Amino acid sequence: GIVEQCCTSICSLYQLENYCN
Amino acid sequence: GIVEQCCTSICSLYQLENYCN
Amino acid sequence: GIVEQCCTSICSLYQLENYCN
Amino acid sequence: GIVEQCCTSICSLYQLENYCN
Amino acid sequence: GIVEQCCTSICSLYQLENYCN
Amino acid sequence: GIVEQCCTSICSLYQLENYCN
Amino acid sequence: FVNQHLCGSHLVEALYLVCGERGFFYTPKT
Amino acid sequence: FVNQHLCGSHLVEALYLVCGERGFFYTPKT
Amino acid sequence: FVNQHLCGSHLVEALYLVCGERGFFYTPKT
Amino acid sequence: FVNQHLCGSHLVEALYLVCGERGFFYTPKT
Amino acid sequence: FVNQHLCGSHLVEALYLVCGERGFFYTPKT
Amino acid sequence: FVNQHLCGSHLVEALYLVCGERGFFYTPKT
Ligand SMILES: [Cl-]
Ligand SMILES: [Cl-]
Ligand SMILES: [Zn+2]
Ligand SMILES: [Zn+2]
Repeated sequence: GIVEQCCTSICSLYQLENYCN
Repeated sequence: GIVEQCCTSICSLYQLENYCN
Repeated sequence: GIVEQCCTSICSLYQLENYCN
Repeated sequence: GIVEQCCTSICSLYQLENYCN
Repeated sequence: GIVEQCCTSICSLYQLENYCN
Repeated sequence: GIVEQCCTSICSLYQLENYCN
Repeated sequence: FVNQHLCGSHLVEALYLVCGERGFFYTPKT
Repeated sequence: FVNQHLCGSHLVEALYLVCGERGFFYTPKT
Repeated sequence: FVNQHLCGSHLVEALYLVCGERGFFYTPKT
Repeated sequence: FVNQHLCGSHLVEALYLVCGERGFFYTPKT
Repeated sequence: FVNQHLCGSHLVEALYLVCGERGFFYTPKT
Repeated sequence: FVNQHLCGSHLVEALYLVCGERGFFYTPKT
């Protein structure tokens, strides 16, 4: 999920957009 | 909605809790 | 104190109210 | 008080330091 | 400048990126 | 740099002023 | 608890603290 | 509501959220 | 733009930045 | 240092950074 | 991405997230 | 005032606090 993608690993601002509605 | 209500008037943590998953 | 209760351990929002005036 | 003064006009870090324990 | 523009109107992340080193 | 001085080590608010323009 | 006056990112901070491990959904108008 | 770790500026932010107008004290030394 | 670690309140802050008016969901359990 | 314009939670952040390990008391009107 | 309305410290947070390891310069008027 | 660890967004927040209108640079690579 988001925490594994973005906190545990690293993510781009683009990947963060995956979680917009 | 809740985003406008908290900004233009006030809102409670109890009203906030309804937007939890 | 607050740091041991809430940072080192975990605390609820209710426990956080212990430190209101 | 300090909470109103910093919000409605301005305040210094030196004025802030007086509210330290 | 960018600091006034983002506050008094709006600004994009793409406009923000220009202030990166 | 700033990260070594202030995050890795500790710095004062005065040392932080070293990085003002 | 006290009533809250929360705009912008301060609303999302408040939902974060209130919801914790449950997460939350952030749904503004338009 | 939940129980999570709240440290540093984030702990004082949560104190502000819950206490608001009542005010609060942050005394780590305590 | 870049790739960094974004955790906790800071992750939800970045979600707010990127999504804004579209809204978003934060579901750590997911 | 420069003078400060600080409302809401930004005042508590500023007191946190200024006071450090001493902590502080946050005391609004009414 | 969406357009942004950012005052004060929220602008610096946004530049931080956008610029990452590159850092940034913060340059207000006057 | 005190000496504490200031990292990430929190370091840039403190730079904003102390420098304000003077502006500042955040260059971790430096
Ligand atoms: Cl942190
Ligand atoms: Cl604000
Ligand atoms: Zn704000
Ligand atoms: Zn943090």
